[PDB]
Amino acid sequence: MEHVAFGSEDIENTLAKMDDGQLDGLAFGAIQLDGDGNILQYNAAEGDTTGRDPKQVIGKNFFKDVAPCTDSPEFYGKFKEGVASGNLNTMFEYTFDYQMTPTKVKVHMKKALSGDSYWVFVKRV
Ligand SMILES: *C(=O)/C=C/c1ccc(O)cc1
Repeated sequence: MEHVAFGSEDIENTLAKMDDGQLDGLAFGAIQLDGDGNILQYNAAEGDTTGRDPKQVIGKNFFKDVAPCTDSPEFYGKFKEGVASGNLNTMFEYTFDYQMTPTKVKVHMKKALSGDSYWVFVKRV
């Protein structure tokens, strides 16, 4: 396991340019999205939490097809506000319930250092 904590102040630096295998070593779920919500990276911890196959979701749109329960002001709305300003950094609890047992989580979305890239981190509560 990579020694990185959820919510760490410099998480975007420690995860900067991490390959898919390194991301698979985290204690929490980690998704990377482009500014439209298309999935660029998706780690093993997230797949174990949600049931999605980390290999199959790459290239799908998170808000339109994988996670319609997040297509709301409280998730997607906050995401796109932070994309537009270039300073996305919000941590909030949420329930994931599309074609799955409703699963309550803490979400941390934060701008990544790479261009047109935004992290969504997820742990259970
Ligand atoms: C609501 O539809 C949430 C779905 C979901 C959240 C997070 C994932 O990694 C996959 C699906």
